[PDB]
Amino acid sequence: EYQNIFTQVQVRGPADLGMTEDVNLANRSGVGPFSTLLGWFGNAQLGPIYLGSLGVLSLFSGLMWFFTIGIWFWYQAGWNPAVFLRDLFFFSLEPPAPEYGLSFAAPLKEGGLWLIASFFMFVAVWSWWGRTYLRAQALGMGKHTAWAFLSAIWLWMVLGFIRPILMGSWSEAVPYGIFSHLDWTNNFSLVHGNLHYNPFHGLSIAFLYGSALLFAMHGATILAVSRFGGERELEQIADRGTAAERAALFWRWTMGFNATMEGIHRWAIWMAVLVTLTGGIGILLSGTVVDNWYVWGQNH
Amino acid sequence: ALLSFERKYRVPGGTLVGGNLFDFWVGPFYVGFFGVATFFFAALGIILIAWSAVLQGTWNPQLISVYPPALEYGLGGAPLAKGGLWQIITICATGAFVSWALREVEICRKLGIGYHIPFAFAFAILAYLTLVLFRPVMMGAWGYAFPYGIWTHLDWVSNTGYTYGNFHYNPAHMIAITFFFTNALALALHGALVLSAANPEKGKEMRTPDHEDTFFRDLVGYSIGTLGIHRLGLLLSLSAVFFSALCMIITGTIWFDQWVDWWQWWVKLPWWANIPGGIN
Amino acid sequence: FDLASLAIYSFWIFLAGLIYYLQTENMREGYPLENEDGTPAANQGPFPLPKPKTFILPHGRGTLTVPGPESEDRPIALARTAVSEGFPHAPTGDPMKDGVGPASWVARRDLPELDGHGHNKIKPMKAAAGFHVSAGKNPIGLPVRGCDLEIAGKVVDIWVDIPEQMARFLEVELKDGSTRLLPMQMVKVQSNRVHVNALSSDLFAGIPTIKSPTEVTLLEEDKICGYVAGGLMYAAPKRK
Ligand code: BCL
Ligand code: BCL
Ligand code: BCL
Ligand SMILES: CC[C@H]1c2cc3[nH]c4c(c3C)C(=O)[C@H](C(=O)OC)c4c3nc(cc4[nH]c(cc(n2)[C@@H]1C)c(C(C)=O)c4C)[C@@H](C)[C@@H]3CCC(=O)OC/C=C(\C)CCC[C@H](C)CCC[C@H](C)CCCC(C)C
Ligand SMILES: COC1=C(OC)C(=O)C(C/C=C(\C)CC/C=C(\C)CC/C=C(\C)CC/C=C(\C)CC/C=C(\C)CC/C=C(\C)CCC=C(C)C)=C(C)C1=O
Ligand SMILES: COC(C)(C)C(=O)C/C=C(\C)CC/C=C(\C)CC/C=C(\C)CCCC/C(C)=C/CC[C@H](C)CC/C=C(\C)CCC=C(C)C
Ligand SMILES: CCCCCCCC/C=C\CCCCCCCC(=O)OC[C@H](O)CO
Ligand SMILES: CCCCCCCCCCCC[N+](C)(C)[O-]
Ligand SMILES: CCCCCCCCCCCC[N+](C)(C)[O-]
Ligand SMILES: CCCCCCCCCCCC[N+](C)(C)[O-]
Ligand SMILES: CCCCCCCCCCCC[N+](C)(C)[O-]
Ligand SMILES: CCCCCCCCCCCC[N+](C)(C)[O-]
Ligand SMILES: CCCCCCCCCCCC[N+](C)(C)[O-]
Ligand SMILES: CCCCCCCCCCCC[N+](C)(C)[O-]
Ligand SMILES: CCCCCCCCCCCC[N+](C)(C)[O-]
Ligand SMILES: [Cl-]
Ligand SMILES: [Fe+3]
Repeated sequence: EYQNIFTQVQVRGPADLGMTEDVNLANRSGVGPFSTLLGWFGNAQLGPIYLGSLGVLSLFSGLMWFFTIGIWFWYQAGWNPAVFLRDLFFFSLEPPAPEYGLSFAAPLKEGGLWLIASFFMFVAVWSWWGRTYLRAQALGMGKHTAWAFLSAIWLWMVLGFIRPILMGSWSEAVPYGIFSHLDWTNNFSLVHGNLHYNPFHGLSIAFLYGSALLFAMHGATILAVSRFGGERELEQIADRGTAAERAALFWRWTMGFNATMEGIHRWAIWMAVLVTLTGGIGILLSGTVVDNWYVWGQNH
Repeated sequence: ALLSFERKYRVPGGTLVGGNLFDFWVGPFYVGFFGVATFFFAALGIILIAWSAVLQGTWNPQLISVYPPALEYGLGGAPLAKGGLWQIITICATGAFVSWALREVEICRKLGIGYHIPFAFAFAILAYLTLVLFRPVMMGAWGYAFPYGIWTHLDWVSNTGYTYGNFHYNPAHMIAITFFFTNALALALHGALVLSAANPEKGKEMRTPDHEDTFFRDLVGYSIGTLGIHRLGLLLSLSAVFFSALCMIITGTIWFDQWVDWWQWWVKLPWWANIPGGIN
Repeated sequence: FDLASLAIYSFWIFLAGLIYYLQTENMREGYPLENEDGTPAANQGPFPLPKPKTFILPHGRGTLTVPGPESEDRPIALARTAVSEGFPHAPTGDPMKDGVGPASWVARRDLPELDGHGHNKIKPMKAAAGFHVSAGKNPIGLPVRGCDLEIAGKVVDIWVDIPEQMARFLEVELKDGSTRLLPMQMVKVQSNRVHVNALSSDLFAGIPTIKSPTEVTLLEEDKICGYVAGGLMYAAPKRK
């Protein structure tokens, strides 16, 4: 039987320049090439892309953050390319030491460069958030994407900005490095008495696992009713078809209740944002209110 | 009770076993043979959990913990109070999970839809058996499996992880995490996109899928498509669980040192392994 | 007591309300629950029916308000098996033709789905300027074979989802000259043939026809897709 995981026959037509609405067409690129590779799994068309002031600012600010970390890695490598590749994952740009507190007066080689990199990352992320809002606004769509994005920004802001400030030291922030930021994750737990016993950490996991649970359910469900065009969900919301009915009835007969075509995407957006929403809270409280989650757990 | 559109679908047929003996519903739930099987394994499993609670001396659900047999018992049987209950409960759980999957298949047949859902559920089952069966057997003792307790099974994760230093450095463990993160990223984006189209700005008419394509092309220059994202989410979630079972079946079986040592084959290559400077 | 214990209690309260909201939101279709005789069920659950919400459909196609008075808007050829509730309802006639069970179809609008510009979302490739087969086997010309290993026709065209650039149906020319649409998700394109495991060669003619050779309405799609998916259960007797 055909499973509909990979397209059997690809079809290609004139490129789709996309809806206009109130989008400033001056800032849209030309269409890119078609990818027969991607055509087997999804759409083959690449581009066009929208590049405005926020996009340019975010892209440029982002590359500076990347380049700031870069020159530091080359400096740790002694400017030797061989050493650069050998120890690439071990290089790390650390925040200032605790002795500098929240001051920006740390010299470049003792966390001053980390502060610069963090600035470029701050401008890149937030300008990109403003991008996801204005792109939705230009097309007249809701701002669900932007609000869903904030939940990720919330954990990111806590990890390296809000929580360090409340602790009173940039040294509480995370370092820029592949392995180093893993070690920072490991020590953060040990210092704070086992994050397994941070309830907002357990909730965060329930929603991470729950995200993989729900999307496997939903992805499998839509492919199972794609033989009825189930993936055309907007028109199934406006005019319920046998796809939506069979999908709902499968889960009703299975676990006792079911969703609608629209309602399942509210389960989805909430299951996913709650991951970084609960997570940001758990980290914010660690060290500011609770020094030992295991001990704190025994009194409750 | 039925949904307004449900009756026309409640036809006979589609079973795999028992013909029309168990081909009926209890409220919303469809029974079928494997529904009876599920109820049987479940009820027996819970009884043995309650029984273990009596032997343990507590009925607080946050303290109940059914432990597997001690390492000295190897892969043989153990008395009920010394790990036999964990063994029987594990059999029951496995029977219930499988029966649940075969029940889903009967429901797929009666609705004339694909079998993607139970197929995806089997990945979860695989990961469970990886921790409670495949890995213990390959290591030669049931004691290596994890205990059935709300909190004692988290300690097992912590004990098992730290036996190999920082488990983060397990390369398969990285890949699995990446799929879990990327999955929640894709799930949030998908749900937000459909809702943003079906619920536009005030004073706007419902959007079309073309708006969804156009939004994501304007944003990152590529749209995967209405069909491709559901394929994608199915593959991100299953791949996440696949490499999760992979990163554990190899731990303690073909890899015994700390996982950070696994990354020395890159550091220590005889050409650049000696060049002075750098971290190493 | 402390700021941590209060935060975790506040969240659980927040989460209970969120589940409540999410659940009522997922009751805008199919509710209120009915008895098997169509009358409203006495037990509707602990969650109340949500308050109506309105979509303004594009292209001047009206407004949908959900929840609202439900209706199948079509006859159902089923009869009860038991006096007690919870048992199957057996087809009274031909389930594939009566469109019941796995052959069910919903009385959707007898209008084609439109793209963002007001044009038909699905068109035969012979009416889609510029579209072609860019990868994989081109099924046009190939013979179509049923689960009985007999030939029912040959592919004559592909109906494509233009905005998505996706093949959705095969147009198959039967032995009598007429054509029928086959869901792309139910066919198997091979090197020398197209094989349809869901139907037997002599059941292709029964596939509902379309009233326009260059467009297919939502209703027609549901009737076509349901019939074909229904063959899996109801065409099994003569399946080799
Ligand atoms: C997966 C890798 C590890 C592991 C590591 C962790 C870590 C680390 C954490 C958890 C957490 C949890 N784990 Mg564990 N867990 C494992 C295997 C399991 C198995 C199993 C049968 O294999 C089960 C049932 C559970 C169950 C649970 C929940 C108590 C909790 C939230 C999970 C969740 O929402 O998931 C997504 C599922 C859903 C959203 C659907 C709802 C599922 C509900 C929540 C499951 C309830 C099970 C019930 C308590 C036990 C069975 C009842 C029987 C009738 C007797 N774990 C293995 C050993 N698990 C978190 C926690 O808070 O623990 C206290 C946590 O921090
Ligand atoms: C020894 C290690 C510790 C531990 C220490 C921690 C710490 C410390 C943290 C977590 C956190 C998390 N842990 Mg824990 N964790 C442990 C054990 C576990 C176990 C387990 C089976 O035992 C599991 C399943 C988890 C699971 C999880 C997640 C639920 C959670 C991360 C949320 C998330 O999505 O972050 C990923 C998402 C983000 C970080 C959001 C970032 C968004 C930003 C804005 C995007 C940046 C874009 C960038 C600039 C672009 C780059 C390039 C692009 C191409 C342009 N942990 C043990 C006990 N864990 C986090 C948490 O919230 O805990 C409550 C956290 O901080
Ligand atoms: C101190 C702890 C160590 C560590 C040691 C381990 C160990 C040890 C393990 C993991 C495993 C995992 N870790 Mg790690 N890990 C750590 C840090 C992390 C961090 C982090 C941010 O720091 C992250 C993101 C992760 C992420 C993860 C995942 C890749 C994986 C767990 C998911 C899984 O397998 O699900 C798979 C899903 C299941 C097993 C659930 C199956 C459910 C069954 C089939 C059905 C249940 C039905 C239920 C009972 C019915 C009840 C009905 C009720 C009505 C609800 N780890 C640290 C460094 N990690 C685990 C793994 O890979 O397991 C394979 C594992 O064993
Ligand atoms: C494989 C990708 C992800 C996934 C997918 C997935 N799960 C699924 C499905 C799919 C596609 C289903 O169709 C099926 C379902 O119906 O979901 C609603 C299911 C399901 N996933 C579930 C849970 C679950 N999935 C998880 C994970 C995942 N599921 C993956 C991340 C997790 C975790 C820990 O991450 C959990 C907890 C169930 C809600 C449901 C299966 C229900 C089922 O099998 O019911 C029959 C069994 C019973 C009714 C009870 C049996 C009880 C036992 C006899 C005794 C107890 C055994 C257990 C060992 C106790 C230990 C408890 C402690 C560890 C706390
Ligand atoms: C697009 O189309 C879709 C739908 O329709 C349109 C959906 O509806 C769904 C379903 C999804 C949801 C409703 C979202 C909420 C679900 C979550 C968060 C998953 C987590 C689920 C739970 C926590 C609930 C788990 C439930 C159970 C384990 C069931 C309890 C089991 C019981 C009572 C026993 C089972 C009964 C029998 C075997 C029969 C009885 C036997 C006898 C012998 C009497 C999806 C995915 C979808 O794509
Ligand atoms: C040839 O190579 C060249 C040289 C070209 C390169 O460029 C190679 C470079 C690389 C390969 C770089 C590789 C990059 C990494 C390994 C980085 C890895 C990153 C992480 C693991 C993520 C860590 C991020 C977490 C933190 C700590 C985020 C902090 C964000 C804050 C919210 C911002 C804080 C703001 C501050 C301090 C002040 C700014 C101003 C304000 C008003 C707020
Ligand atoms: C090749 C250039 C592309 C660059 C990629 C940037 C990085 C994105 C990474 C992960 C998120 C996964 C994105 C896929 C989520 C799409 C959300 C969705 O629902 O899309 C459906 C469809 O696009 C509506 O028509
Ligand atoms: C911390 C942020 C988490 C909240 C995200 C919740 C998203 C649902 C609300 C979407 C509202 C969209 N709207 C109406 C403004 O267009
Ligand atoms: C949006 C879907 C909501 C799903 C709710 C799942 C609840 C999981 C409970 C996990 C228990 C967490 N805790 C606090 C005990 O550590
Ligand atoms: C995580 C535990 C909570 C999940 C419970 C799921 C609900 C089961 C089915 C409810 C409907 C049953 N009812 C009332 C119609 O008999
Ligand atoms: C119903 C099929 C079950 C297959 C796998 C079940 C896992 C059993 C694990 C414990 C075995 C204990 N044993 C064999 C020593 O009695
Ligand atoms: C042996 C691993 C676990 C087996 C449990 C049974 C899973 C359900 C069967 C999957 C149905 C899907 N398919 C395509 C195989 O028919
Ligand atoms: C006394 C401290 C209280 C902390 C409350 C934490 C849980 C509240 C979460 C609500 C999130 C709502 N929102 C805006 C993201 O949709
Ligand atoms: C039982 C008390 C509940 C108090 C908390 C209420 C939770 C609100 C849930 C979010 C509402 C969803 N919305 C409209 C923001 O998308
Ligand atoms: C994490 C899952 C959240 C709990 C599930 C809530 C379902 C409750 C509603 C069940 C009743 C449905 N019914 C019978 C009225 O159709
Ligand atoms: Cl822009
Ligand atoms: Fe969807």
